[PDB]
Amino acid sequence: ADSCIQFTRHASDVLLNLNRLRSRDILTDVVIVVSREQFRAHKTVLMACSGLFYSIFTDQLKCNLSVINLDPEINPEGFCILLDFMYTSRLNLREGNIMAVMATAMYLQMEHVVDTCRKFIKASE
Amino acid sequence: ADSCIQFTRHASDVLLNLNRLRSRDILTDVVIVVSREQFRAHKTVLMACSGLFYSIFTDQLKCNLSVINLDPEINPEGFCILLDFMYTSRLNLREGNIMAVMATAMYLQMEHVVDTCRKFIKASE
Amino acid sequence: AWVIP
Amino acid sequence: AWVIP
Ligand SMILES: CN1CCN(c2cc(=O)[nH]c3ccc(Nc4ccnc(Cl)c4C#N)cc23)CC1
Ligand SMILES: CN1CCN(c2cc(=O)[nH]c3ccc(Nc4ccnc(Cl)c4C#N)cc23)CC1
Ligand SMILES: [Cl-]
Ligand SMILES: [Cl-]
Ligand SMILES: [Cl-]
Ligand SMILES: [Cl-]
Repeated sequence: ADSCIQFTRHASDVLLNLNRLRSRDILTDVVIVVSREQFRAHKTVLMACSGLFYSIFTDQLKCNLSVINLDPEINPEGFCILLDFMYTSRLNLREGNIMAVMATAMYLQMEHVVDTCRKFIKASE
Repeated sequence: ADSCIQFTRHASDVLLNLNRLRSRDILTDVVIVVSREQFRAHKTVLMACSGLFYSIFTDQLKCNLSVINLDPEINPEGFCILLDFMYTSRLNLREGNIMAVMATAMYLQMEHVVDTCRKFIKASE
Repeated sequence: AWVIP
Repeated sequence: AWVIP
């Protein structure tokens, strides 16, 4: 209905609770492997944030996998920063990580992160 | 780090995608039964929105259940309105449903919904 | 919080 | 959108 009222903080409160579940390893259903590193997560959050994960977990075979191995060229710290951003809306973008963050965001298909990385690089030229 | 940047719309975009997955029945992992009615959902979203579901799915036995039956006194339309609110931040509160919505929100332990229901009732007195 | 969206 | 939170 068009007669709805809206709770402004609801979406951010939901994301805060999803991040608390992730931190406590509650109902995490996939391990993302990035070279030597493993990251536990919720497939629905990954799909909701990334075009690559959306494609992976809507596949009729890959939806059932409990482990996903990323391309060996993917930087684990870049992935970690992006996983934190997925669960918090906060991106720890720094001079020392921007190239890895941008390359990882391009691979994961996260257009808004790619956009801000491009803008921060262009400003330093 | 305290040097993070934040994407304002991220949390709402995540919730919109979780609702699209729910609508298409993608990776839904629980059926909530409310009398004759069945509602498919994601346990993590339910826990993130409701004190009752948070308690249920953190229980070492109940976390594994694929079906949860609610108390027979719970109104299915009241539950439907609250499930939509969980996935959208929008509450379809109307004169004809407010009593059922408030009672359901008290049972599910959704304090902000209970608060607005109380305020709307008090205004009509 | 609550608002008219 | 991006902001300083
Ligand atoms: C096809 N296409 C699609 C889109 N992509 C992307 C790109 C980016 O960038 N981001 C991003 C996020 C996120 C995503 N997610 C999604 C979407 C839609 N829908 C839904 Cl349901 C979902 C979920 N889950 C996605 C993406 C791509 C591909
Ligand atoms: C114990 N206690 C707790 C709280 N509760 C409630 C009440 C309301 O109201 N809401 C509500 C939401 C929501 C919830 N969720 C949560 C919380 C915290 N953390 C986490 Cl992790 C989670 C998840 N997932 C909850 C609640 C209650 C009980
Ligand atoms: Cl597997
Ligand atoms: Cl993004
Ligand atoms: Cl079961
Ligand atoms: Cl609430």
